[PDB]
Amino acid sequence: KRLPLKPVLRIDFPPGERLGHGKVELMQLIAETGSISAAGRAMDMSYRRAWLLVDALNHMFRQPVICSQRGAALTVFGAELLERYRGMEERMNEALREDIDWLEANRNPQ
Amino acid sequence: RLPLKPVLRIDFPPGERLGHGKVELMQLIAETGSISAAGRAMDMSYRRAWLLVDALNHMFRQPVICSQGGAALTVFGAELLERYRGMEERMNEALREDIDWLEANRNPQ
Repeated sequence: KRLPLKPVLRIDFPPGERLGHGKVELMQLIAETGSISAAGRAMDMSYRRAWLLVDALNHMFRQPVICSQRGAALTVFGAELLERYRGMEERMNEALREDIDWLEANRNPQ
Repeated sequence: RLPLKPVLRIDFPPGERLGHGKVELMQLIAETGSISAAGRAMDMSYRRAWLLVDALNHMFRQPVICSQGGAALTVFGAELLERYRGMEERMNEALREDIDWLEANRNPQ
């Protein structure tokens, strides 16, 4: 047995930016641990590199995505962004289902 | 001003992926007729380009690229590439309302 074929989504924010697995995982991990340093640790990166992803997220949109507290959290908007990316993933999977079947039939068994 | 754009990659567990690098490589083989010209276009060594070709020719039940120097897509390969373009369109259409919501919340800057 191996795992199924799986589409993965990223969205380009031209010119400089992206929203994909790395920023979504950070967001999910902030929702779960309440900590930027913990999320960075989980993802095997320095606090600097993690914090720069946070900083990117807080300048990509009209509202902040992550905020401090008494020490981090998703804002109302951040939670909305995360749910909408999850929905996009679901919608993409639905749309590509037949294409995946064709890839799967054509995939080398080994 | 530039538009948000969803991008597709497909995981081939374990360890493999079909995304922008391999698709760009297929598209370049089609346009140039050679692996080496395609590697140069992507700014990678021939060796790296040849390993992408080799990975593609082992992901599926038949080869994607064949020697034509020279190289071309096989009929299956040309269909794979057309299929990925179809998947991109299908994804763009399914995500259209979502991309709009992203555009509306985007930083004016």
